[PDB]
Amino acid sequence: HWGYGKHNGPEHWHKDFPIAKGERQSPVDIDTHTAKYDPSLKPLSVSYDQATSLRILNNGHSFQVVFDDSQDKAVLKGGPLDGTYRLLQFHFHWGSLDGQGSEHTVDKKKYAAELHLVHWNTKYGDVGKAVQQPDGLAVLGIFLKVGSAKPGLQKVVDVLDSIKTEGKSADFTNFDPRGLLPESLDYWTYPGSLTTPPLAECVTWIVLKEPISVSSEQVLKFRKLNFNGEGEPEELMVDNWRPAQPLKNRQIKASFK
Ligand SMILES: [N]S(=O)(=O)[C][C][C][C+2]1234B567B89%10B%11%12%13B85%14B%1158B%12%11%15B%139%12B%1061B%12%112[C+]5%153B%14874
Ligand SMILES: [Zn+2]
Repeated sequence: HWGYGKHNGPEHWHKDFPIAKGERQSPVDIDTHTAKYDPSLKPLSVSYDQATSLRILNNGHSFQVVFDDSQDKAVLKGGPLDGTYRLLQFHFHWGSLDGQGSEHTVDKKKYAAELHLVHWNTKYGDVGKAVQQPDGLAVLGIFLKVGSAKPGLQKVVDVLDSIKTEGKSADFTNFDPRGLLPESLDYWTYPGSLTTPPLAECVTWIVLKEPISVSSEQVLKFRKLNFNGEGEPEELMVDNWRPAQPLKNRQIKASFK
C-alpha cells in the first residue's frame, strides 16, 4: 500500500508501521554547528575491491543494484562500527527538481539526490535477522548535487530504460561501486532507522560530508522511471524521499574538525 503520494506517503506510514513515530527515526537534519567532533571515531574502512553486483531492479520505491552478500566481498568496517557489515544493495532517493530529493539535510539544505549503500552486520547472519537488532545495519549515505557528470554512475543510468516500471529487473554484473564515492570519507554518524517501511530502528547511519556531482542528464534519467507497473497509469518516479524526522534524544557525531 505505501508510497510517496498524498494518500499513501510518509505522513501515512505510521498507521501500518507505528515505529514511524519512534525515538530513533531517520532521516534527520544534520545541524553542522551542533554535531560534535569525536576524536575517538575511526576512519571508515570501505573494502569494495571484490564486490560482485548481480541485478538492477525497479521495485516501485527506488531502483537498486544488488550484490552477492553470501561472503565478505564488499564490506564496511571501522568508523563508528564494531564488526563487519556486508554490502547488500545500493539505491537512490531523488526529487522532481534539483532543490529536493535528499533524505538527510545539512543545515536544512536539501540535495538533488541521496545514495544509500546498505550493509548488514555479519554477526546476525542474514539481513532479516539484522533488521531486528539495534546495530543490525549500517547505511552509507552520499549526497548528490547537479553539476559535472559522475563517470562511475553512467553504467547505471544507461540501463534504467530497461527497468522503467515496477517489477522489472536486468542483469547488472561487474559494476564497481567504488566509482560512486567522493574523495573524502569525512562523515557524520548517528543511530537511526530505515527510511522506508518497515522503518525498523536498526541502522547506524554514516553520512559523508562531501557530495558527489552528477550531471543534469544523469538525474533526468532517474526521473523517467515510473512508480507504476506496466499497463497502469504512468506516475513519474520522483520525490521518493522521506522528510527529516525529530532528532529527539540523539547526538550526531562528526569524524572531522
Ligand atoms: N532507505 S533505506 O533506509 O536504506 C531502506 C532501504 C530498503 C531496505 B530495508 B532493509 B531490507 B528492508 B529491505 B532490504 B534492507 B533495507 B534494504 C530493503 B528494505
Ligand atoms: Zn534509502
